[PDB]
Amino acid sequence: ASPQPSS
Amino acid sequence: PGKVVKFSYMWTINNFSFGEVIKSSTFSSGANDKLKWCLRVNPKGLDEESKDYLSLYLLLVSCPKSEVRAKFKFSILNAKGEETKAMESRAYRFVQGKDWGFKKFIRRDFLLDEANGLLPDDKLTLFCEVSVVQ
Repeated sequence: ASPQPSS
Repeated sequence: PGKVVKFSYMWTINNFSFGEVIKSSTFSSGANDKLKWCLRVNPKGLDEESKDYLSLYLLLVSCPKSEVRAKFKFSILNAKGEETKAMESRAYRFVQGKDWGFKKFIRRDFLLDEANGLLPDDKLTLFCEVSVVQ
């Protein structure tokens, strides 16, 4: 549920 | 020069129900509008893990130096104008061309249920608030 990059 | 250090961006996607991406218009902050941002949405998910979700990311399109550190919050504005279904980031380190966000931001079946009031007139309105700390 933490932010992550899309790539 | 002065700097826009906090900003809130509101984006309405029409006819929503209609790994592929929709990108928002570019919006500016910082000194002399030199930080450039956009939202990226995957309406049908980033991948297999997130097939059932809309994915939502904040992308640093342009910046003058190496990096920007920023905190951010995404939410949906409902048929009444109220913020709902918020998710928020600490500050994250962005570099130009890189993004941060939520691959499982909201379930598609919830969003598409008219009972929830999240797609009035089949429009999705997203709201992104950003605070740039470096």
